[PDB]
Amino acid sequence: VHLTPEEKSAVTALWGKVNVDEVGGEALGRLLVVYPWTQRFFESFGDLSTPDAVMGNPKVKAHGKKVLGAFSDGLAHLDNLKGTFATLSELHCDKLHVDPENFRLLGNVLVCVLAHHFGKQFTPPVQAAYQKVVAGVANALAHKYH
Amino acid sequence: VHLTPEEKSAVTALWGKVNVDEVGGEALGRLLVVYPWTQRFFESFGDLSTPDAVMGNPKVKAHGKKVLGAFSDGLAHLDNLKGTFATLSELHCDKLHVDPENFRLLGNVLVCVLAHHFGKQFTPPVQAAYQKVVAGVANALAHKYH
Amino acid sequence: VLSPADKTNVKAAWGKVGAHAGEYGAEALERMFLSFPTTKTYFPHFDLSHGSAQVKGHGKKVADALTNAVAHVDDMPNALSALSDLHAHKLRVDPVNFKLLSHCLLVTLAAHLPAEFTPAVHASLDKFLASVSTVLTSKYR
Amino acid sequence: VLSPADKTNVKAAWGKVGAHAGEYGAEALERMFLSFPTTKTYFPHFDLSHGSAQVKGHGKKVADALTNAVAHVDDMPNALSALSDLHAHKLRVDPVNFKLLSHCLLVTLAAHLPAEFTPAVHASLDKFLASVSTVLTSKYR
Ligand code: HEM
Ligand code: HEM
Ligand code: HEM
Ligand code: HEM
Repeated sequence: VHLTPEEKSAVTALWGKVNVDEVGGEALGRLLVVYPWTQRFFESFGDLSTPDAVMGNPKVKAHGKKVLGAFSDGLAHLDNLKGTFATLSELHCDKLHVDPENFRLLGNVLVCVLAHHFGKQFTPPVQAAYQKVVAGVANALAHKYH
Repeated sequence: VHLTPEEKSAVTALWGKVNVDEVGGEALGRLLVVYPWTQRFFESFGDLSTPDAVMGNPKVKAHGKKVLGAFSDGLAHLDNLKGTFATLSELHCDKLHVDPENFRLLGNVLVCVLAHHFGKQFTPPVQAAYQKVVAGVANALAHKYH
Repeated sequence: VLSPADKTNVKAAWGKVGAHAGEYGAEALERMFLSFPTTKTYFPHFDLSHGSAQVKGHGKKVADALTNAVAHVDDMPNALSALSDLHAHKLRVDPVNFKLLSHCLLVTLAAHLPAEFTPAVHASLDKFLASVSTVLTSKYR
Repeated sequence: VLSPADKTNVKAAWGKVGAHAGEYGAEALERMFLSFPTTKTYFPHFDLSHGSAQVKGHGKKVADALTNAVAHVDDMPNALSALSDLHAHKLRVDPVNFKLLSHCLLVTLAAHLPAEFTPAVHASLDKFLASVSTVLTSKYR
């Protein structure tokens, strides 16, 4: 995935300041609040019928830290996203039936969350390098689908 | 841009029945009619205000030919769509300023036109195979956009 | 925004379908599943193999919904309300997939109605399927 | 459709934009051009460098239009009439690019509104920018 090492370094510098625990829950929860259709995969998480209900929902914070943890590992592997995510892609396709469109939604929700969290530090060139990254991740997670 | 051996054979065999002149003008005119904002590029072509105007327009027919002619040549090189189309890609970006989105809408119209021309011979499998070609072409035309 | 032109286009092309609606409905879905595998994620409880009755069954319900939309073209939101509730609150298909199906509908009807599938009718049917899509996806949030 | 909560959320957030609206629009567009370089195909006549006067002028124009829509949230098609006509018949930007700019607006708002960019408010702005976009794209065909 085409990241210059000016882009590489900027993704890297920023990600280090990220509370993966907290950003994960935020992203997943906003995902579920902003684009409620994505709730369809999370019936088993209990109450998601309001914003406050989704945002404080323990299983959402917990799934988000897991989603972001795995996103976080991908960053060490920008050279080999397909590889890093092959097994998760199969998991999402064959076991979970997650339409890969969701990975795009989440990627954008994530870029919003980083904006919110880093403010002016989330400069347009840093955002651009995150859009490449988030798109790269959504394609790798989609690539084992059939 | 991967086709199984029998998809490559299905695609190659249909295409040998295709008259690039007729199909090209049909696909392009339809593009102009069904998604009239794609007209933005062809103000030089004349009056495009109505379907008969568009489908009779002789510049539209000529261009359709040209477009489908280069599309035809790339069927020859399904294995290297990027290299084959790199120069048209940089042209469409740096010269023509054509939103690559247009390459996708064109591929879908082309698929419709093929179905319409061939009827029942355009079986679900042969479509799926063409949907792959048409997407690969669009991504090859989109690749040198910067 | 369906012009009167369009409704006429849609009514006519849809008139010509008639009894094969559900057959076309079925073929659109399987053209979908093969062209856009991603759409399968919403049918994990279907046997999706060729010639399946589940798909022909579903194919027919989709066709009947459309035939219902064509007849109440002027008031789709109300004629379709039960369906838009169900997509919003139960099925929750990402909006992107409505364009996949609509394209496959269009391909199906072109393959079947060669003489009626005019550039104009093509445009109209395209707008018609977007409008049905928009109604189906109307209550999502 | 926008509920009363939505309207309130948007007016509240837009109220916070206050006099930064044009700065925000220029920033959203710069974000857009760098994240989505295909959107630059619509600005070949522009100087697309950080800081360019043209992006700044266009930013302000975009932000003003949006300020107008917030004020007319109940009357958008009429409020944005010149603008939908202009985009439908003259600019003719493919409808996909609306959702790219919408994204970058939302990112820009998020970078600037630490206190108010709540999840509910986020959902509200997202729906609002989707409504604006549906308006501006209303008369495409
Ligand atoms: C940024 C992209 C994503 C990554 C890296 C990711 C990663 C993961 C991981 C690590 C797991 C747990 C794997 C395991 O069971 O061992 C998982 C499961 C799961 N994912 Fe994804 N995920 C992503 C996006 C999404 C999205 C956008 C959705 C849908 C809205 C989704 C739906 C699910 C569901 C329903 C599970 C199983 C939850 C459960 O029952 O515990 N994922 N994913
Ligand atoms: C399969 C997709 C396409 C291919 C293979 C293709 C190919 C070509 C070729 C071979 C040329 C002329 C080469 C030259 O003059 O140097 C051309 C020019 C052009 N193309 Fe594309 N094209 C494609 C799609 C599109 C689409 C969808 C549009 C817009 C809706 C578009 C807009 C144009 C325009 C405006 C020109 C310049 C024509 C002129 O000045 O007469 N193309 N294209
Ligand atoms: C023109 C667009 C569509 C129409 C008219 C339509 C219509 C219908 C109808 C009438 C039903 C029957 C509901 C019932 O009474 O059980 C249904 C169900 C369903 N649809 Fe939609 N639909 C459309 C698009 C889509 C798309 C694009 C997808 C995603 C690929 C989708 C996924 C589903 C699923 C999973 C069900 C439930 C099927 C089952 O389990 O029985 N739909 N649709
Ligand atoms: C919320 C979405 C948008 C809003 C509110 C908006 C608003 C505006 C406004 C106020 C103008 C200036 C009208 C005038 O000249 O008086 C304009 C022009 C323009 N917009 Fe849109 N716009 C939007 C989306 C887009 C998108 C997504 C694109 C392409 C990616 C685009 C391309 C253009 C172009 C090319 C112009 C003409 C610029 C010039 O030649 O100076 N617009 N827009």
